[PDB]
Formats: sequence, C-alpha cells, structure tokens
Amino acid sequence: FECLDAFFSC
Amino acid sequence: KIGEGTYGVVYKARNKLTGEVVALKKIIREISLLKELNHPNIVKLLDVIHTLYLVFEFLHQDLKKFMDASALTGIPLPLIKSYLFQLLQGLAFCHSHRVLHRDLKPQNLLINTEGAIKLADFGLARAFGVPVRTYTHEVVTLWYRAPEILLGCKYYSTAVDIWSLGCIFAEMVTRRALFPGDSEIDQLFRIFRTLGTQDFSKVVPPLDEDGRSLLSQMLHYDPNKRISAKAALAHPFFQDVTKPVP
Ligand SMILES: *CC(=O)Nc1ccc(NC(=O)C*)cc1
Repeated sequence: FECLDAFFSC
Repeated sequence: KIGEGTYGVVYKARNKLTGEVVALKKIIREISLLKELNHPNIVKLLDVIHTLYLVFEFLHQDLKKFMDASALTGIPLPLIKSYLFQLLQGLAFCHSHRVLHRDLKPQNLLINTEGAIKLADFGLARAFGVPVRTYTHEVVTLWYRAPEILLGCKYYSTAVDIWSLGCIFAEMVTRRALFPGDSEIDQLFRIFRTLGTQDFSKVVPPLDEDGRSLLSQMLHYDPNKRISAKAALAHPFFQDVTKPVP
C-alpha cells in the first residue's frame, strides 16, 4: 500500500 | 479530456445530476449485455447508446502509468501477486461468461487507491475487431498479443487473454516488456527465440520458482495447452495470497 500511496500522491 | 483507449477516445464532457462522474467513450449490440456483468475486478459498463457511446465507471490511472512511475523503484512482490490474482479473478469471471478481451495491455487495467485492479475495454473486440497496423501513421502495440493472433490464425479463444496476462506479469516483475516487438514477424521471432532455449531464469530473475512456473504455464505457445484462469488461480504461487471468504 505504501507504493500506491506514493504513486497516487505524486 | 485525457483518454485514447484501444478503440476510441475517453473523456468527460457532460455529467448529469447526482455527481454521476463517469468516463464516456466515443468510438452485434451484445455489448449491451455486458451491462449485466458485475465483478469487483471488471470496470462496470453503466450504459450504452447507439446514434456509439459507452459509459464506464471512471477510474484514472492504469497499470501502464503505475509501472512507468514504478520503473526504478519496482513494485512490491505482494502487490504484484495481488494484481495478478485479481486480474485472474476477472479473467475467470469473463471467460465463464464466454467474454474475451483479445487485446489486453496495461493501458486498459485500471487501478484505484484501494488497491483494486479492474479490466476495462472488455468484450468489445467486435467493434472494429482487434487493432492492426495498416498504415504507417498507426502505432498498435503487439507486445502482448498471443502468437495465434500474431500469425493470423482465425480462431481466437480465452487462451489469448492468459498470454497477455502472462506478458504483463513478467513486466510487473521487471518493468521491462517481455516481447518488445516492432512488427508481427519480429514479435513471433522474439517469442520463439525466448521460448526455444526454458525456465525463465535469466529473463525474469527476481521471480521465484513458483512464479516462473506460473509464467511458463501462462506463456505456452500452444493455446490448447495454455493454462486457464481457474487453474492459474490454484497455483502455489498464490499460496500466500489466498484468504478465506467470510
Ligand atoms: C512502487 C512505487 O513506490 N512507485 C512510486 C510511484 C511514484 C513515486 N513518487 C512520485 O513522486 C510520482 C514513488 C514511487
């Protein structure tokens, strides 16, 4: 989920 | 707006009341019966009108843009397993209903913040068939097409989709394309140069033995011997992904 967080918050 | 998906252009010009917020795409009518399909890993078709307009559930960001952003950082193996598991769920659901995509690629694999991944542009491989490069201005990615369609074998089956889901699989592990061909003949040459040595050791190094087994079973050149979504879901690769229902 951290990977997603970083990607979507990018 | 932004959007250019496989067969037409997707955007959002109108909206209609109640904060509808959809994706609307401009491009027999048995795609009207795709509205009756419901699965968490399928982008739901809300409505369809011929004058034709498709109206899909709006999800921005697709597996391609995610893999592009995750090019140098890579993708966690549990997330790769979860995406492959969900895509296999969607493919099993679609194939049990005799519905093919016939042209999967990462641009029609939509993702949300919850972590779900959904198959889009599905079951419409009859509205102008499957794309092919007839003119020099056209692009058409062949990197994910099964060898039977690449040759020109007229009989397509569910085994093509698996093949695509195989390539994408390897991609998620390497965020390098497995068979990056620039013509039909070059695509077949790359495919059969790779498959004809094949445990997938050097081509997908970071993938463990269960993953390489599942990949080689998903990438059988013979479509009749290619693994199905049902059998692939029961693979030991998904031993730590499977969880009871309640
Ligand atoms: C897997 C992963 O962590 N990907 C990723 C995407 C985006 C970003 N940061 C941006 O600023 C776009 C980091 C990592």
